[PDB]
Amino acid sequence: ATVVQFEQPRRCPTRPEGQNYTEGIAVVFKENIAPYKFKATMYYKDVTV
Amino acid sequence: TVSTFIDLNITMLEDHEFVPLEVYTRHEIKDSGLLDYTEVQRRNQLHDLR
Ligand SMILES: *[C@@H]1O[C@H](CO)[C@@H](O[C@@H]2O[C@H](CO)[C@@H](O)[C@H](O)[C@H]2NC(C)=O)[C@H](O)[C@H]1NC(C)=O
Ligand SMILES: *[C@@H]1O[C@H](CO)[C@@H](O[C@@H]2O[C@H](CO)[C@@H](O)[C@H](O)[C@H]2NC(C)=O)[C@H](O)[C@H]1NC(C)=O
Repeated sequence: ATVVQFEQPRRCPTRPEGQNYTEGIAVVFKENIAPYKFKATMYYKDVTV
Repeated sequence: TVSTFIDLNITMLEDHEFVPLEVYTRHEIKDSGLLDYTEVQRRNQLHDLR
């Protein structure tokens, strides 16, 4: 009357193929907060009485 | 030779060093202001001795 069976093998997950990476050289720039700086010369005369 | 074993490959996670990184240093921030009040004062208080 009562009859059972063994379970058969299963499909195991495939190992994912994986990511591909591009080799490159990179230079990262940011916002400039430094003021523009340039040298100048002042000419004036102090006066007093 | 045939094998009854099932393979498994475990490689340890390699070491990795973190170098210090700053987007802006505090000297650049102090230089961000168009006029550092202290330096202006020190320059302008030398007129008689100069
Ligand atoms: C990175 O390159 C490999 C090269 O083999 C890609 O392999 C592909 O694998 C998928 C499975 O998702 C297949 O559909 C493609 O036919 C394979 N292509 C080739 C040329 O073998 C891999 O998929 C690529 N990266 C990603 C994220 O898929
Ligand atoms: C066991 O460890 C890794 C897979 O996790 C494999 O080692 C790397 O294999 C790649 C090619 O897939 C080589 O370019 C590297 O030199 C290997 N070493 C490292 C540290 O990446 C290794 O092949 C695996 N074992 C088998 C039998 O495939």
